[PDB]
Amino acid sequence: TEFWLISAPGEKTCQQTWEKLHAATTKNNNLAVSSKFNIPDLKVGTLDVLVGLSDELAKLDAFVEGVVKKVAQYMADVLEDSKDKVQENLLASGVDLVTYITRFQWDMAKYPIKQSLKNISEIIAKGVTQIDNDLKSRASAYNNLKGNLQNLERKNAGSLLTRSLAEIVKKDDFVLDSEYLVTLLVVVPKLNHNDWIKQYETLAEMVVPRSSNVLSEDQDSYLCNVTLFRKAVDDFRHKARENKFIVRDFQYNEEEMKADKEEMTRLSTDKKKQFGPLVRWLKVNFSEAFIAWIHIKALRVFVESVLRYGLPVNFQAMLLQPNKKSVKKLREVLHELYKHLDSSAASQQEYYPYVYYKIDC
Amino acid sequence: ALSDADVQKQIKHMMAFIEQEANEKAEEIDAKAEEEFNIEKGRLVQTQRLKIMEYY
Amino acid sequence: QQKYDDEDISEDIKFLLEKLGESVQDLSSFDEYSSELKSGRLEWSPVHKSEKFWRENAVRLNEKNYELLKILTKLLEVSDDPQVLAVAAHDVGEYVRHYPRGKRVIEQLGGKQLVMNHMHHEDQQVRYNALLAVQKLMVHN
Amino acid sequence: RGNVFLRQAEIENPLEDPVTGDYVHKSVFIIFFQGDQLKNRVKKICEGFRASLYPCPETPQERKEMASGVNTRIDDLQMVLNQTEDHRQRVLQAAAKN
Repeated sequence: TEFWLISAPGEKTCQQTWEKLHAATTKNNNLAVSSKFNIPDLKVGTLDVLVGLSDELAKLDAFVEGVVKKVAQYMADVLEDSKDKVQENLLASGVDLVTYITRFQWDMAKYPIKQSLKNISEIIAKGVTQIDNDLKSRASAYNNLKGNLQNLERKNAGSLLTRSLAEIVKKDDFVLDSEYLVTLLVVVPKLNHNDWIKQYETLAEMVVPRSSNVLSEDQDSYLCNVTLFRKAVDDFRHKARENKFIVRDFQYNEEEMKADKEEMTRLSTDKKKQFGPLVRWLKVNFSEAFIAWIHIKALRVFVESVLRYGLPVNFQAMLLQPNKKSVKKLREVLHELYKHLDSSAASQQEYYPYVYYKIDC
Repeated sequence: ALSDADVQKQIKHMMAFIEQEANEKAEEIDAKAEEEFNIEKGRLVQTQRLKIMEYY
Repeated sequence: QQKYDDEDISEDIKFLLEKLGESVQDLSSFDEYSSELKSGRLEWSPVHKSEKFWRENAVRLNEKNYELLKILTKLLEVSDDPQVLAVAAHDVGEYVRHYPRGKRVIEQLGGKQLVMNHMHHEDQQVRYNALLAVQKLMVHN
Repeated sequence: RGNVFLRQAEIENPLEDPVTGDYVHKSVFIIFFQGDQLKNRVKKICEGFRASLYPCPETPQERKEMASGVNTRIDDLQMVLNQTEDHRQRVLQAAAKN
């Protein structure tokens, strides 16, 4: 759905009915949704600086397209209760966002209008700035947490060759109180396992007899260990690397397993317990961000409608929703309607004969 | 895109703005006159008082 | 440009060149020019062709009331000698070239119309010298 | 947002363009405002396309009188141009003779 903000001189006292749903001037003959817009009560302040005010207002608007669409991108990336294509019903502080758009009410309570327009605009600017700073810091922290969890689950994965043996090797496999030996977990596949058990003596002198022991199984090969004097370890490694045997002088360490698994489970659970607050904070702050968004948009509408008609602030605004593929017909009929206001030229293009702004979800 | 009457009316609009500028400047200078009157009174009265105290 | 087998010639030409160099340095001065300006002697002095003099010491010509320039202005309407008039015209042109406010002071004195009278002098080369001075006067004008 | 009057003054006798030599007429249209930032924008755009913002019409008529005097000095300068072209003619003839 895509909406169209239109504002008019509002000369007639009854023109509001024409703005809302009057069937004579309705859009696409009662097939396009048209609603009135609650015009905020706003000051003027000045007009000399107002050109610059509108300028930097537009630049701030661009920048906040940036920040709020990044907020949308992140809340979509959370992928818990809200995703790109599912669970996309986005709530403007409790109700459907279109319900808040069609029931727009200026934020009189938070931002009184006795204050000049400039100071209110910078108030909103720095409020958005601190919203953005909080988003950056907190989302970076959550990116760090997610990266930590990803590294944890990555190091908790892999074959025997590419991962420390958690649920495979134990204490009894390695030599205990060893005075001269060292147990090397020389993995041997079944392609040449008889080879290993037959010429492990050829691979090295001064070796433990009957050391042909096999611990566990995996899909690439079979884990097995050899107990060997130091020179025997050198020779066995030297003549087994060529024999397509994985060499590994692993040291049994229950801590290497228990630590990693404990951090994995604790970080996952704490990440979820903190991601609850993430989604609450994110959806809330984005709802108020969109509230202030439509407020600054209404402020723009006011400024441009005013300068369009000079000093007096008399105008009537209205939401709209043209039918797809009926757009151009609406363009030309509204051109016919509004070209009599100026009667000369209001090549209408961007600056329409009506004060216009665009929004799309 | 304006005839003579319409551009004249826009000039009169800018003029209602200039008169508004004059009015807001007038009330602001009246306000600052209030505060400057107050501070002048405070300092001058207190200095006279202090001279009278030491003379006492 | 010609190399000779007698080294005495090369030493002598080097000596000639350097001593004529500091000869021009000796003739490069401002107080002798002012003494001649008071006396009205306006020859083809080396200082008159000295690019250095006009580039730097033109600030010196900004005297108190510009008396030397004023004397030149008087020499324009009293002295009819072509040579001194040409020298004075070139000097004024260079002075305005290096000091536009001095040109403004001259225009206060009305010297532009005086040199305009002098463009019609019987000595044609003096007409051209005054033309060069006027051409120098036309920057920002 | 043009919201101001316009002063018009069309002068014929096409004169060569200041920067290209186009023997082109003059047709002057004046539009100006009183907002300082609007003034920055208009002068930026006008210098971007085409403009001559050196002067500034104001109250002083003595400026107009001294400017007509400057037109008099411009005429005298044109006479100087006649003298200079005579000079280059005679010197180039002297050179080309031999």
